[PDB]
Amino acid sequence: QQFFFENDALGQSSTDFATNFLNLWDNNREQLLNLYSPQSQFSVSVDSTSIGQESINSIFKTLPKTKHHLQEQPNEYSMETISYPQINGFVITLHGFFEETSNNKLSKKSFDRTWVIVPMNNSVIIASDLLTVRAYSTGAWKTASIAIAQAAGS
Amino acid sequence: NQAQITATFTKKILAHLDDPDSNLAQFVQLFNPNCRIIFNATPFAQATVFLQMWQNQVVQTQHALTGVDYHAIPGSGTLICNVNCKVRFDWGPYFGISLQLIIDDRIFRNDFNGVISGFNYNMVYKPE
Ligand SMILES: [Hg+2]
Repeated sequence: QQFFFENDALGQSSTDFATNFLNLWDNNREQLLNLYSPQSQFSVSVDSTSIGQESINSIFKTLPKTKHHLQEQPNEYSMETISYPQINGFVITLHGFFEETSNNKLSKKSFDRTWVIVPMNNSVIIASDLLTVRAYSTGAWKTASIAIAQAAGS
Repeated sequence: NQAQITATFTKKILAHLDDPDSNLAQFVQLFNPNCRIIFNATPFAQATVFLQMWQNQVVQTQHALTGVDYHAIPGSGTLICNVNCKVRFDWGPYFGISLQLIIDDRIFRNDFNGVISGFNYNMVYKPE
């Protein structure tokens, strides 16, 4: 329920969500499976520059350990949230970078992850999780404002 | 199978954003009468207003697919695409664009009239 999702006009829920998700994604991905259902779907890809808690868990354990800096370096990420009327849910997309660890070294990497969420049980179920990892680069969205660049449509 | 159908339509869409001919009307026909569109952080309730802004304000563009994922969500009766492109404007350097789209199944059954209900278009990166 720490993933309780309200659709506040302030975009705070979208931020809590992304924060709590990544945190666990960085320290305890296993705990994220609760948010996935038998019919949930996950996919990753890499830019020229999996279904059900199990399969999804599988590759989750595969994917390299990481470290995001959403709360410390907010400005380094942008976010849009749109309603998904058809499933009485929402789509949250987060653009930014994280620190990637196979040559045992730490490299920066940009990405765009899109979570399709359907609020429920004072929480949410992730219907779709589309991750696109790409060559690190500075977000073409930054401003003097030290904070996530938000946008919401509905 | 279904794979292709999508990636192609994805392109069709990109094709339109690239076509300068203010003759556009059938493009707007890809969006139904109830939307959700964001462009570079800017919302638009009507694909009309948006496309108007585009043809009227945006410059000549050149889009190139470089990643296209998607999930068809069960019961929803639609699917969602996680697209990636680069773009040029006059032709200059390449910019990075991230694009999510919510589209209707119907397309898989060749139906193209107003199937775009989700349009999240955002530039993620630019020249070095
Ligand atoms: Hg619309």
